[PDB]
Amino acid sequence: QFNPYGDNGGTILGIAGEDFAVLAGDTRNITDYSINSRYEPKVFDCGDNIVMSANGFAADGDALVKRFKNSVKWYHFDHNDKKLSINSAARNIQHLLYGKRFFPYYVHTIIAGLDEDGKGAVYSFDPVGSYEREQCRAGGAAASLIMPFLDNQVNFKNQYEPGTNGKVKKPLKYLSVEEVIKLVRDSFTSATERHIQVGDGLEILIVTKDGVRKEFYELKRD
Amino acid sequence: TQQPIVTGTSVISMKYDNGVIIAADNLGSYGSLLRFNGVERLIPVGDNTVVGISGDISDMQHIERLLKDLVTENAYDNPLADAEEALEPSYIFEYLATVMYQRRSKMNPLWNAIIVAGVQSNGDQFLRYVNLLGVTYSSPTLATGFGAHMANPLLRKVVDRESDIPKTTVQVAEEAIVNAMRVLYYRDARSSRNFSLAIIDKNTGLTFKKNLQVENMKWDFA
Amino acid sequence: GYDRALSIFSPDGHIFQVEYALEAVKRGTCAVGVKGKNCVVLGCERRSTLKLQDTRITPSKVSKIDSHVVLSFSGLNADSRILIEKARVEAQSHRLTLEDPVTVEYLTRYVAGVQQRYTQSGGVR
Amino acid sequence: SDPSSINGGIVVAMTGKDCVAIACDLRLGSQSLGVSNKFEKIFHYGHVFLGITGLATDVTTLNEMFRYKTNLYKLKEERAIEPETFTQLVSSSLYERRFGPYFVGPVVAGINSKSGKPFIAGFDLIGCIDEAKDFIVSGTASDQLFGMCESLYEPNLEPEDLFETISQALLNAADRDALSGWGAVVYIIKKDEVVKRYLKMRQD
Amino acid sequence: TTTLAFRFQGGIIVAVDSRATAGNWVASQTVKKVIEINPFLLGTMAGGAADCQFWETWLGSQCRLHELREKERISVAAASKILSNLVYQYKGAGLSMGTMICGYTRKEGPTIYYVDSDGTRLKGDIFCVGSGQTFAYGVLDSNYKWDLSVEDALYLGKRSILAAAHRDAYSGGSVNLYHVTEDGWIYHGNHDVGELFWKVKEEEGSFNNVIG
Amino acid sequence: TSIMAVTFKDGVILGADSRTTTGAYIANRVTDKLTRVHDKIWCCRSGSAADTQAIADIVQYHLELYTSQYGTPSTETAASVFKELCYENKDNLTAGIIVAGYDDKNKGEVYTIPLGGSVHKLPYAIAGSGSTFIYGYCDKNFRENMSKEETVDFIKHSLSQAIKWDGSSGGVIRMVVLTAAGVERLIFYPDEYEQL
Amino acid sequence: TSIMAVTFKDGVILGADSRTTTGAYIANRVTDKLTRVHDKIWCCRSGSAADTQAIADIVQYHLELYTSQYGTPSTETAASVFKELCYENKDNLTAGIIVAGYDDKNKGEVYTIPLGGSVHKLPYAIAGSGSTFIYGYCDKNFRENMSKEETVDFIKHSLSQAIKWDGSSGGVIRMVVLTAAGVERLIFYPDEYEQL
Amino acid sequence: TTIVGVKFNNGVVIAADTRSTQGPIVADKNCAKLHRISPKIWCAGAGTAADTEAVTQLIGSNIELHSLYTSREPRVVSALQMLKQHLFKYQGHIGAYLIVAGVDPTGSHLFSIHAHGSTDVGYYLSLGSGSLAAMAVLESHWKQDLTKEEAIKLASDAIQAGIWNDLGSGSNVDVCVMEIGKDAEYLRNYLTPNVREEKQKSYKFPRGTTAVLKESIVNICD
Amino acid sequence: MDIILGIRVQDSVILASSKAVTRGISVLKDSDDKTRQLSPHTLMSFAGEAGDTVQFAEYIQANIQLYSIREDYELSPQAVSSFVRQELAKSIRSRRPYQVNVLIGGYDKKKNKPELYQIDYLGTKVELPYGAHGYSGFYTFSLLDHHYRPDMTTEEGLDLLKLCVQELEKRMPMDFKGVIVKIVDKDGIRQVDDF
Amino acid sequence: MDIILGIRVQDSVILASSKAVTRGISVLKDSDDKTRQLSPHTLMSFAGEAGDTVQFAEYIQANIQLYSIREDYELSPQAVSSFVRQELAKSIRSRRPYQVNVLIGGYDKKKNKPELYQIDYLGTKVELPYGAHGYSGFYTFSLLDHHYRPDMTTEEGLDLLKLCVQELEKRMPMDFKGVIVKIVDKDGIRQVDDF
Ligand SMILES: [Mg+2]
Ligand SMILES: [Mg+2]
Ligand SMILES: [Mg+2]
Repeated sequence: QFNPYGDNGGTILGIAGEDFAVLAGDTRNITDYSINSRYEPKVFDCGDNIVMSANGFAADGDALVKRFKNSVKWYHFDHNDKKLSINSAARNIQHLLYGKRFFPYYVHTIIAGLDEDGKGAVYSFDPVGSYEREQCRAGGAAASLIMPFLDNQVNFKNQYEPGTNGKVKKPLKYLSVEEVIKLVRDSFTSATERHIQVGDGLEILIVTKDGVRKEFYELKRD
Repeated sequence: TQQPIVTGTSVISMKYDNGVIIAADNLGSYGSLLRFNGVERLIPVGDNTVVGISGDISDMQHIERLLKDLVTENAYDNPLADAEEALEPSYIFEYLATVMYQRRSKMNPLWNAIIVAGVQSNGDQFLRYVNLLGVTYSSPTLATGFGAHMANPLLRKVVDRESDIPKTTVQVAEEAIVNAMRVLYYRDARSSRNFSLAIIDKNTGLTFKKNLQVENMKWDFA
Repeated sequence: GYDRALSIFSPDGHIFQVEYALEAVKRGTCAVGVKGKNCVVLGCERRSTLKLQDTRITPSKVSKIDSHVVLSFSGLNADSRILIEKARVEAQSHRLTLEDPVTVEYLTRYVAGVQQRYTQSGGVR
Repeated sequence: SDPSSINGGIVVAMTGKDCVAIACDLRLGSQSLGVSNKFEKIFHYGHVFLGITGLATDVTTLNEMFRYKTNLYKLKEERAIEPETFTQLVSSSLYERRFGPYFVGPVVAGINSKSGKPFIAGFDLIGCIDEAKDFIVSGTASDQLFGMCESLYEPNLEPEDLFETISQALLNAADRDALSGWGAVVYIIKKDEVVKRYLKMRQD
Repeated sequence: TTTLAFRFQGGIIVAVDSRATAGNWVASQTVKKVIEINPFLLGTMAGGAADCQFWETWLGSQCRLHELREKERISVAAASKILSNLVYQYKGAGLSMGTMICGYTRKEGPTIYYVDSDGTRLKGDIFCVGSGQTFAYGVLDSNYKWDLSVEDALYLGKRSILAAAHRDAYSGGSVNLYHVTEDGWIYHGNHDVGELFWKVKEEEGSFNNVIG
Repeated sequence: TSIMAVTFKDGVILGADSRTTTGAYIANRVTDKLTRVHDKIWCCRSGSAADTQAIADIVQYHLELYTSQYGTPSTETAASVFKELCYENKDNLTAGIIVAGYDDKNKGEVYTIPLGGSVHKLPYAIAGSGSTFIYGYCDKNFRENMSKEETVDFIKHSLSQAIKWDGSSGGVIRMVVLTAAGVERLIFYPDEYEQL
Repeated sequence: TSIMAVTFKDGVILGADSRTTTGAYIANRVTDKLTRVHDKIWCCRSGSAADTQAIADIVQYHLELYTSQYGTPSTETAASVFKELCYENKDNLTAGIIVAGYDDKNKGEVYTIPLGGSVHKLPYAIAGSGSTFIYGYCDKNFRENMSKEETVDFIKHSLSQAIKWDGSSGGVIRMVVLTAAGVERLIFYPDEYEQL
Repeated sequence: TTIVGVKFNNGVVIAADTRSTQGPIVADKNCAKLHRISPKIWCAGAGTAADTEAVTQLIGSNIELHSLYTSREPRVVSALQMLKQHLFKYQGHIGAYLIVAGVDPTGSHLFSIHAHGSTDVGYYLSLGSGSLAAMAVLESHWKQDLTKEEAIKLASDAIQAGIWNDLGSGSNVDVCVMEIGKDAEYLRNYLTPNVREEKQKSYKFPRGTTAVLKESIVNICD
Repeated sequence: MDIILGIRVQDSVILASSKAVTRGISVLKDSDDKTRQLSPHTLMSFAGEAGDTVQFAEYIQANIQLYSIREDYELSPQAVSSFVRQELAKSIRSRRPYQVNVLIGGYDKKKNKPELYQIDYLGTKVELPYGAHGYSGFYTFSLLDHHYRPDMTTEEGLDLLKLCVQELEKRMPMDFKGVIVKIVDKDGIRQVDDF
Repeated sequence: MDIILGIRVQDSVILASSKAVTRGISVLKDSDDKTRQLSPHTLMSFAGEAGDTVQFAEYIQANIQLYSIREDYELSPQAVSSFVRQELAKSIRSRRPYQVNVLIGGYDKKKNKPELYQIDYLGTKVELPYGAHGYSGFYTFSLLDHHYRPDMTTEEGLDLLKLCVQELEKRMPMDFKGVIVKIVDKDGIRQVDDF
């Protein structure tokens, strides 16, 4: 019997700062135990300072990104070139996903950008459209490896002030873009070591008020 | 929901400095029965694109008719049909990719794996894959079925990343392809000795080679 | 399906079919409504060119839409049955979804909306 | 009805400079219902420490079995079993039940008393030995533990520093798993002193 | 999930956890499971995250359309029935929802309706919904009186979620509190279980099963 | 079934056995599996009797309507109509059809259409359950531009072997000769072909 | 597999391809499917590689122990031992074996043993997935009392066709000649047999 | 796993990768797949890891006892016979797939064994999930009359093919060379092309970061 | 849902219906009224699939109330029961059938007679002196076969009903949290508050 | 079977066990004692598969009584619990396993301490201040997490137990016909007759 779904592997990661946000993802694409491409990007600039990735089944992922990019285009046409805010983009993507509730897009969606106060924003979705804003999110094959590391290093979970008898928590603070990129690179090298579907290359898209910048780094190819 | 009847095996391909090479054997299998031997599985579209197809042959012949019709339709009311508004490899691919994903989404797929090889108008090499699931990807080397497991490793020794493409000549590239075809004849139980090979060069254009044979084989060693 | 636009504007900006429908109302028997401090009374004329009538079975001029709202009318009798039926169905539908009987304003707003729809739909008067 | 995820739990082991650490959570549940918050998963036979995750009845049974076997070993050999030797005994005992196995994920940790070398090892339910310089992980939050250890770990950590690393590895891994947590225990092991610490962690 | 809402002398208390799971994987610890439909209406979410989230915000749009059309805030009964009639149309299709529509109106007073994805609609004073509902019931039922003070009722609701967060593996994160009066709903803070458990244990003397 | 069609110097000949089956019971031992879709375009039928009959009936209707408007259809055209029906209804059909016809421009032509609905133009074609047993024989014995008598012997010998080994094949060997001269029907009985 | 054994004037010749399969992947392209169970008693193996190997090993052990006590066993005796193993363990085996040997009294003999474990003595035998495609050819071309060169050509041509159509067959054609003169091993490569 | 075996002038060489997986997770990044049956007979094993280890140890134990009983150096065909009869008896339930190689008084030998009980013979062989990537290289570069240094190069190249192209294989290359008249030479981590790059940050915590409830000295003495 | 009973006596029809609403391992409510008044002298109790029950009951209620307003007249119990049967008879061959079983108790004012109808989800109608749906019948029918007389008073009917509830509370596996009892007679529908 | 509870307080262990035995749609008995005295200061309650429960309980009882006679000595609660665990741990890999869950309440006379052990059919043993088997735990554990203190008296323990039974009688779907309560302390085992 024909199975309409497949698994193209890979993993993605989004972190938000005070005046910026990053959305990273490896460039490896796979089926079963074979590599299809060592460089097939899956993090995209969708316009209006919104970056998006839909990781899982690449055909559904590309279809969704394609539809959302198109949604941004028509939002301009219908509402006098108004900028699509990140919160509005999130709600729109929920309807795109839930529209196929009974034949879902087999993907884990993350978008990043800046909110209407200029502060960094990351939104994450389940396959059928459930969404939530967070400081931090990993998605895809190695999400279960990376996410707990992020809880510990971004949100300082389980870390107490030394000498306070485990009474005073380590205070929350925003991280610099230099510090965030260090965490991204370490997260992906760690994931590459312990997950077979993750490797080849890392592409990070950084979003500030000045626009979208790219950075590329080699990853292990085994 | 389908099941494939008459089938074609591996399609293999790679980029070199000035263009792309693609190959596929001339066999139409009927399960274990090697039923048809005069089957051409590389189909040229214009003088700048070759589409290589594996999987169900009835569906291949349908795709042939679609591409044939696309050339006709593009020529309609188009004075630049043989110039600036000629069919690009990228147009032909995106069309097929759309069709493949739509058919999978209607639970009635075209049971194929497809590689579109060509040269764009600006001289750029085009090489991209699409299959019954609508999954798409690109790489310096691409192959389907057994080719993915056996040809890719050999072709990746010649062109392992992007920077290796300018350093690879058509002589070296064709040699690697022809060698890979021999290896597939040794090891794939649904391959034939006879095959076709196509070169699309940005200078010399489309060269289509028919009735090629696997030769210089090693057996003398039982 | 019969499509003809029967209700249309005339050069002076009138919709004659709607205005001629008002003439049918003017022909109908008189109906009056008066509301007091704690009640509403609906009075209706019945023409006396019809003797040998059976008043037990003849359709009454005032109709109950629900147990708390009534509807009287002037004009074409056959037409009024269609409005009354639709109103009675909407009355029960409202009780079903809102779990509360219709307000008199709401029931009126519905009946008026039906009447309006028949002034810019094709194939109907 | 997957035997390895009815009760829940995790174990992790790490090596440092002339020391080893082994840690585990305290939860025992029946699928969604938490039943016990005192269920330790680390045991020791002399100076060799064994942690066991998986089906709790088998955790108990195997502890009782390896206590049985190491007691007879010591009586006959007239010495305490070493980590390298005990690892082989665990492997043999598990493969003996090849087609009717104990649903467990054991982890050996200790210091060889002759050579002074720190030693850790892991096994699948059927006996396959997994030896490692750095760390071994096991349980329902093994994916999480793999991620935490791979990023947090560095070689040649001092006992006090190693405690912080392994504790933070377990705690943050447990909090991303529904079936793990409800308390935690860490064992810091030096050549001739062992310190046991109970960690304060969230109780949900 | 664990969610509850109960009626008492001083109005309605509504309390929920904040955990999201995909099997045994803890997906989130900071989910919002109460939706603020209007200043006098609340909705609780349990079951399929997208199902709940999508259809309850949709419900909010239907309630807004009611007050535009009728020049009057929708009743709790009518609001709950819009949702129940919607899910009944999808009956069999696989929607997964356990919801509670809580609010005050003049004609009804404080009111709570239970609505689920197989079309069940029930008015009541006390309900607990979700995988940890039974754990919440145990604490709530054994301490519930009608004559509870606003201060005591808030705590009991908070304490009942904590109980379930602790015992139910698929509940946790934090507690979100709400109090509904004749004047509307009032938010009473996000309470992380990480700190709340130890604070309650110390001050109350309970949770003796746990290693102190 | 065992069926085949073979091109030669003067045109093309079609061949078939006469056995129809429901399990191991022979429902009809004198079946006619060679069917006329046009004056000089015929087909061999294999697979489901009901499916192949319904297809051939629809094709015959299509070519009759083609002829009324555009004159004699090509053999390629006939094959295309068979393909269109077989390909578009692949989920609900069990039909393996060989199409064979005679033009004066193109002479003899053979198209085979397997289960999936693909088309394959060949010098000769074999199909049906019994064809498996004669792939070796036919490949070794087929020559291009044979005479009428040689082609009749090639088909007779080939189907004789297919019948001998396949239990789903048997009865008489029917043949249909398509040339410029016209249409000739041949029949060959067991007593002749069995002892070849 | 495609395998066969053929008796002739001076004795008997066994033949086989060299392909081993795991799905569509060729695990071994130079396999030796012709196995010695005694000096001048050999077998062709088809079906499961593991099952046929275990059977042939047990038979070789039995005939070695037979020889130690009662001298050279007959070809019939060797076939009986194969049968006994195949028949009694029919539920757990997938093995189609052809047994062939040379006596001086009985000359060349061929026994075929299909899946069920039945025994059939024949002038020649064909077996394996590829055999289906050459039933027609072999029946038409086999003659009794052929010469060595004729029998080699018969097997070479037959297996060539079986290899051509069966995807589960290929590689080299191995043969083993059994006569009074001794045991001769022959090999034939693709470049020769493909263009026959 | 990727494993190979290659024959040469005066002996045989086998090689393997060093990745051990549990699902898509990498359990061991440097496990040893090269096993010793006797001093000069070595095994490479893929499949169920505990089965390959246990079956190699059992036959290795019985081979040692046999060698002592017969006062002879053990033969490869004896290990082959014992392994195959054991694996057949268990009808494939013991998932051991082995390449057996070594030298003995009879000469140098190379065999493979499948879980159900079939043996194979060859000048070059490959087993495991990366066997198709390895075999492609072996079919391309193998020749009759290889030298020692040529065979090591070919073997390790075949393993590298698996490391880079198969997700089931990774990390390092182990090699063992068995030459006639010489001691078998085991080359652990013969190649290490997958060293982890320096991390961006040290995650050493301030002492006191972890909250503690209870301390106590554990008694390990009698 | 679960327990619904009905008894027709000399001058009235008495319906008893369980108060419990259980989902999973939790009794969500213990005061649920499993009945709808279709008209002043006609009452319908119901039990079956969650959602379906109330949706069907209220749908029937709306239709009978619509009829009442249109004709300014109350349909006979027999007529209402036939309408309900046909709706269920349609339903059973739909894409998704109503899985609801009902009892209809009514007082016919034209005949001055109580009437009790039992209808299952298939649309199987029967007029009975006493009725039950689900597992309840397996106890109550034999009990009523013994103790029921056709000339009993409403008080005698209530005592006969107490005897049924007592038996069910003794032998039934589930806690159904008692019953709500309602009487249908010449003066309409009223609820017994102390049962 | 179904409901079995246990609470360990300062000086005693209290076991509560449901009285109902239900088969199909019939409560066959409402006074069933789901417990066996293993030794003078050790009591075991049980719940699970029909037949298996009593067969296992009596088999354990026989073995502990045999031990008592042989050694003229009473095994500690800890020792009895370990013996029972091992029997169930054997059982789970048998051709037909015992599908029985047990609680073991005992007073250790050497330690002068009450002890409560919870063991399931797999052989999963834990010592607890309070325990429950089956669906009961889903209500009682959270209740006891709140109200339980380690220094409570036997009277306080009984009141705490009344609070559990009340909650179960309110929210559980099935009628379990109350409980038989038994106390295990320094003076042995006794039954509370009025609960
Ligand atoms: Mg790799
Ligand atoms: Mg929890
Ligand atoms: Mg026949």
